[PDB]
Amino acid sequence: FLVAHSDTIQAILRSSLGSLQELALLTGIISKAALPGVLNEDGSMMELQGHIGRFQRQCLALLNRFGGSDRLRQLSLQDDSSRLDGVSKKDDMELAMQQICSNVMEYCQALMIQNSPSFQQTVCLFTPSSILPSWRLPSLGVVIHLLKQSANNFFTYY
Amino acid sequence: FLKNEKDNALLSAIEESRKRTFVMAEEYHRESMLVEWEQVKQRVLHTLLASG
Repeated sequence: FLVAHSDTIQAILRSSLGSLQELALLTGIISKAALPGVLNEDGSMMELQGHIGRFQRQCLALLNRFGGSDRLRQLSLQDDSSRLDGVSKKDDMELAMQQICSNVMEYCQALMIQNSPSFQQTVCLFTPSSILPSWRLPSLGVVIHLLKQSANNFFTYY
Repeated sequence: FLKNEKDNALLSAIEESRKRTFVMAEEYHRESMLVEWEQVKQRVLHTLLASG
């Protein structure tokens, strides 16, 4: 179902309390759904490996919108008239940052458990130093950026 | 007054409508999120401990 609407799902992730709540259920649905165990049970194995890599790229793009200096501008722009809506927007702003990432990171952890953190990655993991196309290769330094961002978002979430 | 009567009936109808809506939506999403968090916590903890 997430793939059958791949045009809309990728328009929401690339895009307010309502908007934040949409990002919540989407990522709450993604992480209980975006399981590569579903992939194997290659046209559909690459369609879904492209949707997963889009979720991961778009769930890291929310660490700089909510875990950065732009967290202050999203809270002050509602203080023109900060009703009980604006306070509820911020709770869903956070329930984005907390629930979207935990969900996605829990997915990452489950993936790791299933495959013993890529056991055969004895191949050098580190070097010794756009619309969805037909194919696109991912990056692995993305994991270190996710670590440096999650370790910096932990202290701000604490 | 017919106007008054009908208006009050409509108001009562709008009340029951918003009530159930809010109730169902809240409950459902609260459930889902909490379930997720609890599961995640427990699983992670146990796995880490066993791996240690």
